Amino acid sequence: MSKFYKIWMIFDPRRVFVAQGVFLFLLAVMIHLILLSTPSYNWLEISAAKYNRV
Amino acid sequence: MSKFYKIWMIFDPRRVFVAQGVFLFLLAVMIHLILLSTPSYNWLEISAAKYNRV
Amino acid sequence: MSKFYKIWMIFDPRRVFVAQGVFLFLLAVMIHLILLSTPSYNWLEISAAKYNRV
Amino acid sequence: MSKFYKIWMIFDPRRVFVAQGVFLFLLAVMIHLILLSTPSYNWLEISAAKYNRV
Amino acid sequence: MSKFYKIWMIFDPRRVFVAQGVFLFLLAVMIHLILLSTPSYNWLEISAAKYNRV
Amino acid sequence: SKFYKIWMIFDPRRVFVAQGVFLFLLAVMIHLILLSTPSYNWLEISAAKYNRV
Amino acid sequence: FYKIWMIFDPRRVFVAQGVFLFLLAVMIHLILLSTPSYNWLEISAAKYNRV
Amino acid sequence: VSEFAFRLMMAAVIFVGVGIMFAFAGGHWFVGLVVGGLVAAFFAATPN
Amino acid sequence: LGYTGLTDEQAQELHSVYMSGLWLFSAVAIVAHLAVYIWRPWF
Amino acid sequence: LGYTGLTDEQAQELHSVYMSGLWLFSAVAIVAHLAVYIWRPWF
Amino acid sequence: GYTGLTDEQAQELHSVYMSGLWLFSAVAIVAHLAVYIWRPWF
Amino acid sequence: DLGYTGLTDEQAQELHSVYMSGLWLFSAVAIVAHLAVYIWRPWF
Amino acid sequence: GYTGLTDEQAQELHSVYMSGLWLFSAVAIVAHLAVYIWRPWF
Amino acid sequence: GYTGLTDEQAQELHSVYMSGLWLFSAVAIVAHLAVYIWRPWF
Amino acid sequence: LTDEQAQELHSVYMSGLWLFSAVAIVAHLAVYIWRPWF
Amino acid sequence: AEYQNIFSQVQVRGPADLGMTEDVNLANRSGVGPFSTLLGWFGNAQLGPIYLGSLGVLSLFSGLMWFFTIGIWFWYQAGWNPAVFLRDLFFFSLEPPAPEYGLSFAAPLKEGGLWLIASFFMFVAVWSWWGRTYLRAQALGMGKHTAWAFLSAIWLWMVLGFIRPILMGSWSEAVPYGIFSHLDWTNNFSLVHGNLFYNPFHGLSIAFLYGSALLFAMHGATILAVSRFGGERELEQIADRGTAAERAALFWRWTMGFNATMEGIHRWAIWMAVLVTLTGGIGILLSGTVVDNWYVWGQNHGMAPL
Amino acid sequence: ALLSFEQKYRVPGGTLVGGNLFDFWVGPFYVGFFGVATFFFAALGIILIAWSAVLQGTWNPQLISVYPPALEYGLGGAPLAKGGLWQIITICATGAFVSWALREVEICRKLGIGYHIPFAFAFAILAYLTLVLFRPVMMGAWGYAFPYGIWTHLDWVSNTGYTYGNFHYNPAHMIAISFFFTNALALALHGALVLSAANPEKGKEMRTPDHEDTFFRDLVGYSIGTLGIHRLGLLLSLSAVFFSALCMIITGTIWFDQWVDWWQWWVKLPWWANIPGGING
Ligand code: BCL
Ligand SMILES: CC[C@H]1c2cc3[nH]c4c(c3C)C(=O)[C@H](C(=O)OC)c4c3nc(cc4[nH]c(cc(n2)[C@@H]1C)c(C(C)=O)c4C)[C@@H](C)[C@@H]3CCC(=O)OC/C=C(\C)CCC[C@H](C)CCC[C@H](C)CCCC(C)C
Ligand SMILES: CC[C@H]1c2cc3[nH]c4c(c3C)C(=O)[C@H](C(=O)OC)c4c3nc(cc4[nH]c(cc(n2)[C@@H]1C)c(C(C)=O)c4C)[C@@H](C)[C@@H]3CCC(=O)OC/C=C(\C)CCC[C@H](C)CCC[C@H](C)CCCC(C)C
Ligand SMILES: CC(C)=CCC/C(C)=C/C=C/C(C)=C/C=C/C(C)=C/C=C/C=C(C)/C=C/C=C(\C)CC/C=C(\C)CCC=C(C)C
Ligand SMILES: CC(C)=CCC/C(C)=C/C=C/C(C)=C/C=C/C(C)=C/C=C\C=C(C)\C=C\C=C(/C)CC/C=C(\C)CCC=C(C)C
Ligand SMILES: CCCCCCCCCCCCO[C@@H]1O[C@H](CO)[C@@H](O[C@H]2O[C@H](CO)[C@@H](O)[C@H](O)[C@H]2O)[C@H](O)[C@H]1O
Ligand SMILES: CCCCCCCCCCCC[N+](C)(C)[O-]
Ligand SMILES: [Fe+3]
Repeated sequence: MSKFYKIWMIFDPRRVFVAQGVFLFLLAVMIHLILLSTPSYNWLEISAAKYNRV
Repeated sequence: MSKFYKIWMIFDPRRVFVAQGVFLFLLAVMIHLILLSTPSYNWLEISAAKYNRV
Repeated sequence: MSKFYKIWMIFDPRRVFVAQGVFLFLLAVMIHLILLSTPSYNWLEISAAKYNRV
Repeated sequence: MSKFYKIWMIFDPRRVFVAQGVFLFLLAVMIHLILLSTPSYNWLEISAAKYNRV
Repeated sequence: MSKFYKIWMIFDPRRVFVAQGVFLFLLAVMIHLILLSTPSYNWLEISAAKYNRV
Repeated sequence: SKFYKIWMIFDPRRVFVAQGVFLFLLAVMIHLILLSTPSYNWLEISAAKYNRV
Repeated sequence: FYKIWMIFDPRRVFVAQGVFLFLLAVMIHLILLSTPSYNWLEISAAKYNRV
Repeated sequence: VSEFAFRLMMAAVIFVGVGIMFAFAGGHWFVGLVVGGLVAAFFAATPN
Repeated sequence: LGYTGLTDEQAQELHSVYMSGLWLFSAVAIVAHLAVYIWRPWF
Repeated sequence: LGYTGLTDEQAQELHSVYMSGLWLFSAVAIVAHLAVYIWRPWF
Repeated sequence: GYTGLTDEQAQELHSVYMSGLWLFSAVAIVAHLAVYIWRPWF
Repeated sequence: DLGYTGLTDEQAQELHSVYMSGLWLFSAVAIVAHLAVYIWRPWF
Repeated sequence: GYTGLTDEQAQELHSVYMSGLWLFSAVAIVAHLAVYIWRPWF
Repeated sequence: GYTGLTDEQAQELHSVYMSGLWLFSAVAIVAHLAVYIWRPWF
Repeated sequence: LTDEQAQELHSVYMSGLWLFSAVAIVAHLAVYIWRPWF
Repeated sequence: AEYQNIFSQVQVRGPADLGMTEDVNLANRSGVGPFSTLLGWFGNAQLGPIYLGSLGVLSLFSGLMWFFTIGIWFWYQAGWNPAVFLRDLFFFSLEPPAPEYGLSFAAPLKEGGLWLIASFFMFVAVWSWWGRTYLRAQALGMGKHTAWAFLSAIWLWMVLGFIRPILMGSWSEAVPYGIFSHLDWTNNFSLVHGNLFYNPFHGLSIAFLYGSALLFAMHGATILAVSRFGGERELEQIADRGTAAERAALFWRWTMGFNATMEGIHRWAIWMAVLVTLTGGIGILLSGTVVDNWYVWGQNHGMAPL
Repeated sequence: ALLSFEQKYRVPGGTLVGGNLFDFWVGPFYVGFFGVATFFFAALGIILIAWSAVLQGTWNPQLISVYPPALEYGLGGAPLAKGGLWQIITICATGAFVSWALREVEICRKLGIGYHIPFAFAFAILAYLTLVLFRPVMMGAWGYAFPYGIWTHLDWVSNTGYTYGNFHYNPAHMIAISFFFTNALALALHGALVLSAANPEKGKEMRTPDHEDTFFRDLVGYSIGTLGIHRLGLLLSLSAVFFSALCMIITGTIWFDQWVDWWQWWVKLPWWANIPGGING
């Protein structure tokens, strides 16, 4: 709990930050793509049907 | 049980944490995707049918 | 009988533990997937039928 | 925080700047491509329909 | 009969134990799969028919 | 007698490994052939005898 | 015919002889099992009305 | 003939024989092929 | 057992912090499973 | 322990800055999720 | 032996491994009991 | 040591200042572009 | 003569191996009795 | 010998291997008799 | 290989072959009694 | 008989080589793995050490997620049945969206969305690996020949999966992720566009693949033939030409009238290999976009009877 | 021419046939018994191809085709206008290829090097003879061989492949394609690695084999070595050609149906033959 900082004792900060950024970016893109795949959450299609567009 | 700590005198903490993180993420993604492929547990389709969206 | 503690004299704890973890996880995953593919033990489908979710 | 400036004491500026340039270029191209692939947000087709050019 | 221990003077314990563990696991899996294939010994379908789960 | 001279030409490790592989393969083959014939398929004989099917 | 052991290596001779003799025996047994006339399991099944 | 070559011919003969016998035992040519191939590969990998 | 050049007290400290993280993760997972079960039981 | 050669104070300062970054990211994510749930609840 | 572990080291390592094995088996026993009561397979 | 890259605290702080100036410029232009697109054709 | 194990070491190793084999065989015999009482194959 | 074993070592190896063969044959004969009374193939 | 070694190996191999043939003849005769082949 | 220098007679083992330092970050280089005798009969026995950097981490995670997406789709397609998974492993397929979706990202997860997710993962993985091949050569002071030779294969990969589907206006034009299904895609691609034999750039790609096999059989045989003079040490023969390089040159000069150098043969090699995918990408990019029937095109261009 | 180092290597000897009768050079080329034979066979083959073009009625190089005899002729001779010219040209091609290999053997003997190159060429000759001699003879007709045309032998490839549905499903075809692809990949990697070691970043010193080993160990975690890569190339090419010859020798002789149906043996294995689900359930 109040002792976590010691990750930085055993893990190189550069490796941890690079891996974390890679993971966050990939996960965010995956979630956005899943949302675009679902017809009920594709915001572009939702707004097209809401405003009577092509 | 009060003596598991010496597992850290056998295994490298960095290797253990990297493998554990990868394994846990893959297991969580597998479970979430299995739930999505299940018609009664796809929360996106459940909410689409509930709110009459698609 | 109670002399099994010598097994670690012959076998490296690292390899034994890694192999045992991999084997146990793979066996558990196979058993879970066999149960899921079985229509009479698919707990998600059983709950769906029980609660009329489709 | 008011102490983010030390991220430059950890990471090489050249690598960070190149990574940002590549990431921003690819993100912008990806978003523009998705918008073009969406018929309701393809601005060339919207202008063709609006001004009766085809 | 009282001299079998000398097998260990000719066979390395590591290789013998690994080979025996692999052989035991493969034999057990084969027998379990053979029982599963026969409809009269497939315990999952036996219980499914007994309790009318399908 | 004098068969012990066989442990003058071949390595005992190889002899024992080969003989174990041989015996296991032979036993598996005979059990599988018995399971192939319905006359000596004890699972099927048990199913027929107890009306399990 | 004792010169074989100074002409041919005893290890190879014994290994080849064992392999070929075992293969010959199993092939003869399987040929017998193939033909219904001498298939002893089938003969017993017919005799005791097992099938 | 070298020891490895003799091991190779013995592996081929063992492969053929075990393949035939386990194709008969398992009721399919693939079971015999698997058993014979594994046995011959193990035999050929351990020469003098 | 000295396989990684790690002292006994350092192992105790690292295990203490690792298990603190493990129990935080497990408590969050228990709350999530409880919420899902109340929302849609799977038994 | 130590593998990357950081003192106690250095590790504490780095952890403080990383935690600040994590809290800003999580606060933005919570605001975004609340906005989406108001727009279209997924439950 | 091959690993170079002392006798007391083997004692302690096996004690801890067995404690973990017993915990895993106890959890497995409870899980199997719950499944069998819920939906028996015999 | 004080870092891996070999930058003084002052070098790093100056570089971060210039970086944040560039980031704020890019973000202001992006905000204006998003506002213009939303007024022209909203997606919500 | 290849592993270098002494007489006492070989006897100890075989004694532990035999203890394990008897434990495994006893568990298998109990399981087989349970299965036979459930569904005999003879 | 080619294997490098002594006369006594070969004698002892053959003795113990023969004892194991006799044990295996005894078990196999008991099993074959059990099968024969259960279902003769002749 | 020595001449004496070759002679001893031939002796033991011939003894094994004679035992093999003694078993084989009894087996063949028993099969013929059970089911003659012609 | 005669030693042909194809499998080593004697294996010698020493301390594992940790590699050159140069300008490589040694903290990102792992430890040496085990030694493989089975591999040592043919080449080097030593496994590792490997370099794992930022681009390495990105490439591994992206490729792992690509494989994971395809595999979990396969497991869903099997009904979570392991036996069905093994039975139909070569028959599973992750297919692109249907043609009615065009290039849009609105296709459902089971009807094209999951393929798009896997394709994004593969895109990131492959481009990260290209950057890795560039940077690993840069760290050692080497020329970037590997990176630009990999770009030639990346060109065909991009045309097959990204560029030609965009130019054709649909993601359905792209290749499915499956064993037998991408073979089916290849056959149907040839059938839809007339005959891909009559594509001149398909013919050039086949010529350069055949020539790669030709040239690298010739080069391997030549180096094994002069390995008795230390011909496999090609860098030292470039720096200090020996009788191995001279005999190798003279064999081919006396055979076919011209030869190469110990350096320029590898220029021939790199170009013959890269031209396969270099011409293949152009041939695929011209199919459907410029030529819809390659047999009629060949008829109009003197390649087939009219 | 002569190379600056050529003169000390041009010595008498190393000839299988002819002795010193043909032991000389024409320009850079070495002539022997088999060099003279190669020239005769190649010249006759090319001239007969030109005459076949005269008979066919086209001078377009891409439209010239020399067709084998019809199926009605079986394995017998055919009129020169129909398939006899093809048979003579095939004999000339076989003579030229075998004489080329034997001339290479003579040159190898003269230079004191290994016979790896003629041996590797014999594999290509064997694949060619499989396509023109062994498979047609097994099948019973010269008309199953391919014609000698730039684009008509592609027609033969297409027709032969589609006789058995999609030819991708031939398993030895799959193995041969894997070998061909792996060989092209390995050739690219080997050329690139040698060039990158010999041509570093400008101003830098030549790199050593240590740097090559280091670079592929950094990249993929394994380096096969300077000898290993050339052995690997020889075996990859020869394996690809061997499995090509095998997939064609089994096709139409022991397999007569659609190759896609062959894979149903794995699907119809007894234990998972009837499990519902998946693709084949
Ligand atoms: C009916 C079948 C069709 C046919 C339709 C096709 C189609 C369609 C194509 C070809 C193409 C090719 N065909 Mg064709 N082809 C036919 C018949 C033939 C015949 C023959 C004797 O009949 C020959 C020898 C060929 C041969 C070839 C090659 C010359 C060429 C493939 C180049 C290559 O190496 O791609 C393999 C290399 C790649 C695909 C690039 C790989 C690079 C990427 C980056 C790899 C990443 C790996 C990934 C990350 C996985 C990682 C895994 C882990 C590392 C383990 N064709 C006919 C008429 N053919 C291709 C071409 O380009 O020609 C125009 C092509 O697109
Ligand atoms: C010139 C054209 C030819 C060519 C060239 C070529 N290919 C190349 C190169 C070159 C010059 C490289 O430099 C590059 C390379 O690295 O070569 C070794 C490469 C390469 N060509 C490859 C493949 C390839 N090339 C092909 C073809 C060709 N390549 C052409 C014939 C083909 C075909 C014919 O289909 C294939 C399949 C790769 C081996 C490599 C590029 C590898 C790459 O980008 O990998 C990315 C990773 C993935 C997408 C998948 C990862 C899957 C893993 C399961 C991830 C997870 C791993 C896990 C975390 C491990 C954990 C371990 C611990 C638990 C112990
Ligand atoms: C076996 C592995 C690969 C391989 C290896 C290989 N090839 C080789 C060698 C080796 C080791 C040589 O040493 C030898 C050589 O010297 O190369 C420069 C050769 C060679 N491989 C060649 C070509 C070649 N190799 C091919 C393939 C392969 N070669 C394999 C993939 C192909 C393909 C796939 O199409 C071709 C075209 C030559 C460059 C050369 C042999 C030259 C030769 O035989 O010279 C004497 C003969 C002539 C000068 C020509 C005779 C012409 C005939 C009389 C008439 C025409 C007949 C022909 C069948 C018509 C074809 C019509 C249509 C089908 C186009
Ligand atoms: C150095 C010191 C002092 C200390 C170090 C600290 C250490 C060591 C810490 C480690 C503590 C922990 C967590 C230990 C954990 C141990 C565990 C989970 C052990 C678990 C064992 C489980 C076992 C065997 C299970 C075996 C099961 C088998 C065959 C099953 C076989 C099944 C078959 C054949 C399938 C049959 C059915 C079908 C085919 C349908
Ligand atoms: C047991 C477990 C757990 C797992 C098992 C895992 C298993 C079985 C895996 C099986 C994997 C298999 C079969 C893979 C077969 C693959 C094959 C043949 C591929 C062939 C060709 C592929 C090609 C050209 C792909 C090209 C793609 C490209 C250029 C780029 C695409 C980019 C896009 C479309 C991005 C789109 C998204 C955004 C813009 C956000
Ligand atoms: C090493 C190569 C692969 C191994 C060698 C395989 C050679 C071919 C098999 C030779 C032995 C005969 O093998 C046998 O063939 C028949 C052919 O229907 C199949 O046998 C099947 O039909 C027969 C009757 O014909 C039934 O009695 C049997 O129950 C059934 O499984 C199996 O394949 C196998 O029982
Ligand atoms: C020396 C260790 C370098 C990487 C350390 C990163 C912290 C642990 C990351 C675990 C999770 C891995 N992953 C890929 C799922 O993000
Ligand atoms: Fe080379």
